[PDB]
Amino acid sequence: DIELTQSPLTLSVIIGQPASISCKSSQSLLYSDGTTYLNWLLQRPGQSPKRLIYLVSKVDSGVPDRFTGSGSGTDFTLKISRVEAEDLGVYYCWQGTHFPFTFGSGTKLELKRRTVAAPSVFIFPPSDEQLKSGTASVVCLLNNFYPREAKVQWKVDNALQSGNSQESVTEQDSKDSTYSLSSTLTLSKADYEKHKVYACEVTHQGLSSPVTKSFNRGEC
Amino acid sequence: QVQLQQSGGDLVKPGGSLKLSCAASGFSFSSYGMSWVRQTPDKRLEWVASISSGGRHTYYPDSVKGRFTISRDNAKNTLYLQMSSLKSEDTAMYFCARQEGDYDDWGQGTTVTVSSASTKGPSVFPLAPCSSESTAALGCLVKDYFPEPVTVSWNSGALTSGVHTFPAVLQSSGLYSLSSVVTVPSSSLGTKTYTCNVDHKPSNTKVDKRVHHHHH
Repeated sequence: DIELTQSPLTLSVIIGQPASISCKSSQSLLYSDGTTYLNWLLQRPGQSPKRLIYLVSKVDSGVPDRFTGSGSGTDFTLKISRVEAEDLGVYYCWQGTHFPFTFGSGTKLELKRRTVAAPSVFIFPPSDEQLKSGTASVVCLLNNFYPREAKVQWKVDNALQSGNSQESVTEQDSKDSTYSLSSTLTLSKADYEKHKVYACEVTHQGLSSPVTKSFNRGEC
Repeated sequence: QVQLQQSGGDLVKPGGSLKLSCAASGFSFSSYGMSWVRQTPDKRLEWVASISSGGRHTYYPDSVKGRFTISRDNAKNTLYLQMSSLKSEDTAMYFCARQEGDYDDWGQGTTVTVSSASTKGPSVFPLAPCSSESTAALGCLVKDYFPEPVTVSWNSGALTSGVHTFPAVLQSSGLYSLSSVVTVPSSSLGTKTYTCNVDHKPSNTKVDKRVHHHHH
């Protein structure tokens, strides 16, 4: 089977700078018909793949001239002259000539910002509807921040929490290259009613000092 | 407008069988080869099957040969994938695609989860703060469902700016949970309403939840 290897696996580019993605095939991919059949896909987060370039150098209609495909033989390259907002996502190369059809492992392109963006921090108490079911989830939201590195610490009555929360991070936002993050602290209703102060403490380069958002279970 | 509308996601036991469908419109279906491509949980893409325009030639990689069957109904403009003797390695998002190998168009995808566990529908809970005053946040917590996925929209798709829907996390219980939030200027809270639309096709659960600006 023709193996396709992409490099780099993660691509971080400052907006406006060029980027290059390499796709290397274990065997050459020039068939007969004297035709290419090495293609490039982009998969934007939560979307279906969309073909950008289907041969080596043939750009699909509606794709800006910033995208160009090149190469022949074993090594292939996708180039973006200027990386814009819409170019973020995972890029895949694949060959559709010979069975079995094979894909590269994928290259994730992320945007690099020159300045940091601080998170807006929100805390959400458990709903009355959830408390009736015997569980309490407390949610801490960090909105529109950069860089991705952020530290979220849950505190319940000044006790540092460990092992009872989970984080999820959205993919990079097209508009401003920021991330958002959700952390959920899950407790039983019995445990939740035994404590008063629930706090989420966030450390991030965009914050001058750590910011704590909190509520009191009774005083809400 | 080329359109490939696929069947909903579904849970199948190991060794079980399942038939996926993809309804095409907006192009001459009978003139095109068609394909199935899957995306595994590690996000790798794997070609599954291809079929010629008239259905005479079907193509499979060795990993699925004898287990999967690709077929097509050119009167109904529908493509099928019959799956059998399913393995855990078959868990993936299955895409219907136009062309046998040079995939010019892709469907939205159907998640197939091969496991012994049972289906569970989600509970949908509002997220609202107890209270800077510039931006305000509202949300929906979609808790304890299996298998993936759930889809979330806001105001039936009218609201896209300021929406953050997070990737699902796997809880220790073996159930998934996800949250979706909207961040809006505080002045918007006065006159606008915010409703999250949650869909979990594997359990036929559809919920619309209007989230109130204050906690009760």
